[PDB]
Amino acid sequence: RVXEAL
Amino acid sequence: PQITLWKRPIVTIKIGGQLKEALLNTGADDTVLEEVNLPGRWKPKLIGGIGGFVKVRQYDQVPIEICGHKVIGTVLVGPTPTNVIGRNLMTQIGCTLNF
Amino acid sequence: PQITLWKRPIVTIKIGGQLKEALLNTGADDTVLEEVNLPGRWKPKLIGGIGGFVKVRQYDQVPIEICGHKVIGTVLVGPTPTNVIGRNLMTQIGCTLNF
Repeated sequence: RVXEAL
Repeated sequence: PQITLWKRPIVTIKIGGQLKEALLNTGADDTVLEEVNLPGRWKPKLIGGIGGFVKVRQYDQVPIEICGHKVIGTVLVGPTPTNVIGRNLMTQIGCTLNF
Repeated sequence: PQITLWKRPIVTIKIGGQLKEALLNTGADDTVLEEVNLPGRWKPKLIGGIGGFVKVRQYDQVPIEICGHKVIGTVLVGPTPTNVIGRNLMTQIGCTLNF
């Protein structure tokens, strides 16, 4: 549904 | 405008009289914010992303101004690591991907 | 191509000689795929999303053909509800947001 970092 | 992707596509929004920043997220179906105070009734919902799943409040018909463009729609409020504008609102401002 | 956002912006890629599809994700700094198999050495990494963190393998300089455009960059391989192309590849294909 709701996709990012680090 | 046109926004390249060399950094995070972050825009300024106004929602419920508060000013916030949010990331234009083609990877989100829905719009999720934290630390907003929306008025009225809401329904519990769970959303998923990478890493697992989060309990949210769903508010319908919320006015939100996104880079100076006024739209209305569903806004989810819950523990996100960054505020996200989803495709539900992006289609309202006419946002497209071009390459 | 121009891609509107009424549906998820999914494209066909070829990577490691295999065909996959993947979501063009302006909300993602990095590209995350599962069940591809890349050759060679990698480095362990952790990435964070909406509901927590996951462990991924990091591969550098991986050739990837993305909607008929050949690019090379970092590709992370690990648990994800869906395959994502992040900004690190999107800038390579010259992808922008427009409204």
